[PDB]
Amino acid sequence: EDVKLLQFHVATMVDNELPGLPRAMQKSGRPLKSLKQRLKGKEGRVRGNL
Amino acid sequence: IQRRLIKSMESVMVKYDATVRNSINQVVQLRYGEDGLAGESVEFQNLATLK
Amino acid sequence: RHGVNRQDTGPLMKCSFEETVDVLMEAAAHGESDPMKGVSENIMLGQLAP
DNA sequence: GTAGGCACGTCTGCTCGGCTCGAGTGTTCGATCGCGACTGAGGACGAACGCGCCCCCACCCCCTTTTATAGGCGCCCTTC
DNA sequence: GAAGGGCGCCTATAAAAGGGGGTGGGGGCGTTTTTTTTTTTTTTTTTTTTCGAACACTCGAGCCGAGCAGACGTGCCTAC
Repeated sequence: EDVKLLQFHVATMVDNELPGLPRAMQKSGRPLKSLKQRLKGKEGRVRGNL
Repeated sequence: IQRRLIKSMESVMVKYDATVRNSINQVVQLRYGEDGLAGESVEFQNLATLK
Repeated sequence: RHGVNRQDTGPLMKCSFEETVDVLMEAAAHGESDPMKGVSENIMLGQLAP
């Protein structure tokens, strides 16, 4: 179970929009902004800042 | 549509031997536009011999 | 998206277009080398573009 | 020395197993123009949560009685 | 019955000593089950322009190879 939980947490650290998987959240219920999301879209590092 | 299009073609450019090549240096055209002329210096003209 | 990525151009160009993390993961995993020959890689890196 | 008949060998075809093919169904990705520019969302941010309640243990408290001292008040009883 | 009066107990302080009790603090088990059949709802199901393929997977199917069996052909034994 710990391995399953660890595997989930490190995955959600790198990518938080995994298909068929619950998403990381906060007390606010807002989805966590993992490293993939930070890179991905128009507001992401690749396009938005870089 | 415009962003996707620019994003493809961006690295194509006419080299100093005047063959047009992209980033990995593959040849696109042997002469740019098949004659090696500039687009802002052309004009419409009538061909007399089609009379 | 699925066509431009089949091109034999360097990996960093392909990241600059919609694929972001995924093309980099595959680029790292195969161990490909990016020759900084094209316009985008040079502008992102900051040195004078060709 | 020789000819006919029974068993074994040769040949071809049918059955089974093995190997590769696609219409279909599924997943699963992805992006959804540019920019703005205003505030102000400025109160939060209610959800925090039990996850499910379970036992073992540790430590501190309540539990009577004494007497003086006094307001606060609940209860019984007579009068209304 | 309603109401005012009189009597008496209440809380604080103290301070001790034995034992029952409580709120912990922490660990456990991660259950399974009793059912209430649940807040996990259908977001919007879509209001659709929906893919847009690419890729994986499904399930079936057909050609082809080996083995088997009978017909055809050959090999072996017996009788005049």
